[PDB]
Amino acid sequence: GIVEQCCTSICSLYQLENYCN
Amino acid sequence: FVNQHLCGSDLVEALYLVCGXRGFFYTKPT
Repeated sequence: GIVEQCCTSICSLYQLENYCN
Repeated sequence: FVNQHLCGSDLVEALYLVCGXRGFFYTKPT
């Protein structure tokens, strides 16, 4: 999930914006 | 943002600012 994706490696707030209803 | 690691709350806290609210999908159960 977005966790390891952001835990095993850092992601980008831009991508997180894609997890906002 | 440098070292943009999001584990545990950082995952919901980060999404809390990226979404600013309106709920978010910090996780995803079955």
